[PDB]
Parts: sequence; C-alpha cells; structure tokens
Amino acid sequence: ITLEVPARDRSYAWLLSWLTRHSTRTQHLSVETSYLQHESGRISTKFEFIPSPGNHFIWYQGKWIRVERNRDMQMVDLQTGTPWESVTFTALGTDRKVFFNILEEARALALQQEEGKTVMYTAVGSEWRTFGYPRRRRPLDSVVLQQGLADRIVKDIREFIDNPKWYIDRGIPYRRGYLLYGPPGCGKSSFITALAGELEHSICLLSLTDSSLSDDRLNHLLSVAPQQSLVLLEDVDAAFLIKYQGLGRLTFSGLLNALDGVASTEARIVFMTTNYIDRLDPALIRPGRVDLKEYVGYCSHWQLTQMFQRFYPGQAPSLAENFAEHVLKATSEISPAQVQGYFMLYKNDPMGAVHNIESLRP
Amino acid sequence: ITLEVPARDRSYAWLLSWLTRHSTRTQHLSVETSYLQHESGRISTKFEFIPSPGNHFIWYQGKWIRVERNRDMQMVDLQTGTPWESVTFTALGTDRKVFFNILEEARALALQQEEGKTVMYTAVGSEWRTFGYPRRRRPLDSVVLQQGLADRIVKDIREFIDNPKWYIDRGIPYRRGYLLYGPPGCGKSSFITALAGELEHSICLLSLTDSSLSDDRLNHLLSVAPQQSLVLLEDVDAAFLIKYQGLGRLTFSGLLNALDGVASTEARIVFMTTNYIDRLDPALIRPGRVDLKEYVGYCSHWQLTQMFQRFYPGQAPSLAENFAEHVLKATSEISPAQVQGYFMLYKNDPMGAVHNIESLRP
Ligand SMILES: Nc1ncnc2c1ncn2[C@@H]1O[C@H](COP(=O)(O)OP(=O)(O)OP(O)(O)=S)[C@@H](O)[C@H]1O
Ligand SMILES: Nc1ncnc2c1ncn2[C@@H]1O[C@H](COP(=O)(O)OP(=O)(O)OP(O)(O)=S)[C@@H](O)[C@H]1O
Ligand SMILES: [Mg+2]
Ligand SMILES: [Mg+2]
Repeated sequence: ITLEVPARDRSYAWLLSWLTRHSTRTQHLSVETSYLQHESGRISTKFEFIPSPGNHFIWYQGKWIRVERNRDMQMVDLQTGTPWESVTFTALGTDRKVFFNILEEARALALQQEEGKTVMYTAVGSEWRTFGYPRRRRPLDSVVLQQGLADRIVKDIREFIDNPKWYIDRGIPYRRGYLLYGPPGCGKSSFITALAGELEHSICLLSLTDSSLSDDRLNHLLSVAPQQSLVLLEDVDAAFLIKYQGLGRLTFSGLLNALDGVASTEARIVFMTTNYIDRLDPALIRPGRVDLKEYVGYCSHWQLTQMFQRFYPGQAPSLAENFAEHVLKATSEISPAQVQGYFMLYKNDPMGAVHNIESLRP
Repeated sequence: ITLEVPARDRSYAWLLSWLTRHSTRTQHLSVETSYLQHESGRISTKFEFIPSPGNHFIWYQGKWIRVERNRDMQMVDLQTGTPWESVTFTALGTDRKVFFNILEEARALALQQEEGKTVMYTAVGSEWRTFGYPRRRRPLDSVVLQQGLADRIVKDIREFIDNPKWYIDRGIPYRRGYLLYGPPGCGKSSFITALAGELEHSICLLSLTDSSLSDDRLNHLLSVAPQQSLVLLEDVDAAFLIKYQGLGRLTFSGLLNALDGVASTEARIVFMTTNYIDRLDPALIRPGRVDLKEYVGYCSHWQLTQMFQRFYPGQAPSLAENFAEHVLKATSEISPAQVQGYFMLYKNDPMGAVHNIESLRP
C-alpha cells in the first residue's frame, strides 16, 4: 500500500506546513512558540500546533490517509544534531499519483505563503534551512546611490536572468558574480536587500569564517542552493591575508575552485561585499568569478538632495538644494548614514534641519 | 536459496538505480528531492522514489524475487557516517546465474544513463562517489588555445589510450601525467573539462589540502579510481612550500610515492594545474610523473581573431582582424577572460564591440 518517508532533507518544511494547514482535526499536537512581525513593528508571540509522535489521520480528497511521526530518537551525529525526525504518509491504495499530487500542493502553498516578503536562508551543516521568519521588503526607491548605479546593476542582472539560451549556444557557464566595495556606511548591504526584494529573489547567507566549513562542504553547499536565490559573502577579505585566518578547515584554492572551477553549478548569482579592495587577491576578483565591480562611496550633491526629498516629502526643491549645498560646504566627506542620523534627530522639522547644519563639522 | 548483500561499496548506486527503474509497483517508497538541469538552464526540483526498509517485491523474468533494505542503524563510524545502509536480494532458487545477470543489467543501465554528459566524482572517505548530477559537455571548439596546443595534447592522450601493448612488451608502467601552467584566466580548467568531454571520459576531483587525507588513504584512493576517468589535482603548489601547509596528515614523500612509486596502479591519467611553476619541487614535475608540461598563456593575434569569430558568427573576417589588431595595440597582455567579459557587455552588437576597444587600456 502507498507509503512515503520524507527522510528529513530539503522537503520536511513544506510537508510540515501542509500538515498544519489542511488538517484542523489533528491530535497529538505540539507547541511551537515564535515571534510574529505584525504591521507597525509591534511584534507578538505566536503559537503553531505541529505534529508529535503517534498516529495522526487526515481526510483529504479521495481516500482516508494515515500520517505519522516516527521519532525513535537515536541521534549520535551532526547530520541533524537533534532527533532524526522522520515522517510517514500512508494509505490503502496502490495508485501513487495522488501522493505526488498532495506533495506538489504542499510545495505550491509553501511558495505562496511568502507573497510580498523576503526569505533568508542559512547554512545548517551542509544544507540550507529557513532562518527566522519572512522579513519586510525594503523598497528600492529608499536606497539612494550615485547617479546611475542602481539602474545599471539592476539592468545587468535582469539581462542575465532573461537570456539563458545565449549562454548555452556558446558553451559559457551560466554563472555571474558581483562585487560591491567602498567605505563604511555607504549602502552595500541595504542595496543588496533592496535588489533581492525587487527581483522576487531570496537570500542565502554564507559565513566563510565558520568552524564547520571544509572545502568539500562548501563545494556541496553552493551546488544545492535554492532556486531563484542570491548567495552572499559578507567581508570576504577578512578570511584570507593566500592563508586562512579563521576557525575552520577552509583553504584559498578550495574557495576559488568552488566559485568557478570544474564542478561548479549553473544558474547561480553570488554577491560579495568588502570595505578594503587592496587586500583581495587578483585571482578572486578577475573576470569569470566577478564580472562587475562597483564603488559605493561617499555622498555627493545629488545624493543629499534626493535623501532630503525622501525624508521630508512635501517641500520645495529650493530647500533641499540649500541643505545639500550647506552640508557639502561644511564637511568634505560625509556618508549617507551620518545624514540619516542627523535627520533622525529632527523628525518632521525641515527648517530645523536646514538651520542646524553646523553640528556636522567634526 | 539465492541471497545477495551489496554491503554498500562501489555498487550500491547501480542497484538502487535499477530498483527504481524496473519495479514501478513498489511500496515502502521514499522521497529524494534534488535539482534537475533542463535544457536552457531553467533548473527545477525533482523527486525520485527510492526504497525504505521493510519488504519489497519485484517480478523480473523467471521467478518472483524479494528485495529488501535492512537498515538497523548502528553507525558509530566514519566508514559511512550515516546508517550502514545494507540491501538484500533473495529468491527461491539455487541457480545463481540469474542474479549475476540482473546485476550486470543494472551496470549496463547505469553506464547508459550518462550518454551525452560528463560525470564528476568526489572523495567520500576513501571511496569515490557521484557528486551532484551529470553536467553538460562543454564543446571543445569553444575553448580557443594557442595555435596547435589542443591538437597536440588530444593526440598524445589518444595515442596513449590506443597503444597499451607497447607499454607492456617493454616493462614500462602504464601511467601518464600532464601539467598545465600559466597566469590566471587563460584556459586551464575549461580545457580540462572540454578534453574530458571529448574522450568520453569522466573526472575525479581530489583536494590535497583536506582534513581526512593521510598518505595511505591517498594511496588507496588513486588505486580504486573509476575506469575511464581522469584524475585532477587543482593547485598542487598550495599544498607544499618539502613541508605541508594544509589541514591533514599528508606528507611530500607520500604524494610522490602515490603518484609514481612501487605500489602505483595501471591505466591512470592524472592532470595537475598550477599558476606558479617555480614553487614546485623538481622531484614532482620530472618525467615519469609528469610527461608533458604546457603553458597556457596570455592572448595573441590568432586567439583574439578566433574568439571574435566564435562570439559573433556571420561576420566578414576583416572585422575580426580589425578587432584583434586594435586590442593587441591597446594593451600589452590581455587574458581571454577579460575579452569574454568585454563581449558579454556588447551582446549581438559587433560594431559596438569594434568601436569601444579603448575601454580596455587600464
Ligand atoms: N544610499 C543610501 N541611502 C539611504 N541610506 C543609506 C545609504 N547608504 C547607506 N545608508 C544607510 O546605511 C545604513 C547601513 O547601510 P550598510 O549598507 O549596512 O552600510 P555598510 O556598508 O554595511 O557598513 P558596514 O561596513 O557594514 S558597518 C542604513 O541605516 C542605511 O539607511
Ligand atoms: N582560450 C579560451 N577560450 C575561451 N574562454 C577562455 C579561454 N581561456 C580562458 N577562458 C575563460 O576563462 C574562464 C575560466 O577559465 P579557467 O580555466 O577557470 O581560468 P583559470 O586558469 O582556472 O583561472 P584561475 O586561476 O582558476 S582564477 C571561462 O569563463 C572561460 O570562458
Ligand atoms: Mg554591511
Ligand atoms: Mg581553474
């Protein structure tokens, strides 16, 4: 008779979600307490009732079905670092089309739960797991970069995603990589978040300086990356000097051969972020691994004008021009974050913002 | 009565494949979720239904057969680092020819699944395992090397494979090795992939700087390498200085005696790749271990001409000559990867490619 055993690998989440959502008559429940991010930032705790071992029964269209958890917890391993957490579906039939159907429905509901939000994955051992809960999509119009830099990057990445046949009919690998660099507090990580929210993509964070990251495990992680997901390497310069400086068993050649080597996977987009670009070996930022280097730097006239128009909507452009001129006359280099803080002091008080410029001259 | 116990060693894969393919009436299934690389790069997730413990039955020609998995998971070891994963075939006969027949059929189907693709193996402990899924065979006409370098290597390796009797009638060992060296971004790994795809061979990656690689384990791995497979050592210079610099318990003499020693195996082809050749000890690149050193270097006139003809098919040769002349006049040394990126900017716009050459002068 029909029987299915998920095995707890890159599928467990979706089936748990469906189990909770559809049944509504189940017993042997549990308590999963977590945070929920309501509108207006006022978080509140929330309970999800999820299975616990013993026999659970569900009536979905057609025949009765018996689902179950078989957690005979012998877990001497890091493969889960928790009980093995099997699951079981079964039913008194021998036409296994309906089981395939229910699982695909679970996939559909899972991918539909995140409609206007941004998932963040993370590395658990050598697999990708959800991390926390869906975040709020930071709009892309609220990250003011230099004149004609966000449009360039967005256009290039869109062109990359909507021309896969041009890469195959010439034998090139279907990969790409980007590198944002510049001083501290200038718009790298925020732009990455906004870009991920504009392309309906997700994010997958990867911390090289981590105690459980061998070259083989890294080569396996980037190959099993979720579909339609940006991978991200934050501060890749702090990992190497052509010599490792972190806790772990990762080398330089392993990284260089995992990004672009002989057994690298297709349809992958990697971002890197660094503050200092002189400490990066030229064998890691050459074309093939990193096809677009961009410098997100200190503010200029246009940036300050646009930031002023963002914070105080409903003012004449003359006031914004006055602000930009005064600030850029006062101090030579000023990052957008300092300007953000300065506006954070004067909420809904544009005149006071234009009057108290002299507090920025360090 | 007839009974067989695979023992989970260099055979498990093929029997699992046959179990899935032929039965179609099995129960106690499972869920193996993975990626599938359709045409046009648009990957999609995919499910394979594979066995799970309990009794499975199959009707293959002749007599009924009872197959089974006996996973009584006690796994305190790295020999599998997972449950022991036995398998069992059995049948009410005493003529053990048919079992041999079914296993050979499984081997046939397994070797036939990969028809126009390239397998990549990897090192799991001290055995070779499949890694991911079959890749797409990069054509050899899309890797433009110097004038008469790919033909030379391909001809030498073909002559090696099609004259095994000349090596035995003179007592020489039936081994060979190659070494590609040169600057970064000049065509080493890509050429290795193309060459493996042209000879219907496979690839077996080996990372020396790995935490679980003793000299004995290495001597055992290269002896149990799959049939018709290139072995590959990427960045062999970063492992030694005549002193180890990696995580592991590997030495120099162990490597030198594993490649060519007293207990080295026959019918083996090894590739090495390095950027710096001066840091290699002359006792590792002398003849016997490495019989052909080649320098894949910066571009020249002919390379640029051929690359232009590859990217923009259907243009007059005059335009390609103009491009090559202008680029080689602009900058002294330019690698093929920079040229690839420059063409990646101007898609299907040859005139713009010939006009915007000056953007390469650094
Ligand atoms: N162009 C910009 N427009 C709006 N806010 C910006 C801009 N650039 C930076 N910021 C502000 O910078 C803050 C954080 O930006 P980040 O991208 O994290 O800076 P950063 O480069 O990561 O600095 P480090 O090195 O990580 S401490 C946020 O509060 C943003 O509001
Ligand atoms: N002769 C060539 N023809 C076409 N593409 C080439 C050629 N040489 C290099 N490339 C490009 O180089 C890229 C990677 O080639 P690789 O062989 O990996 O370079 P590499 O020598 O491995 O550099 P490192 O040291 O590993 S960063 C691919 O995108 C190729 O298109
Ligand atoms: Mg940051
Ligand atoms: Mg390489």
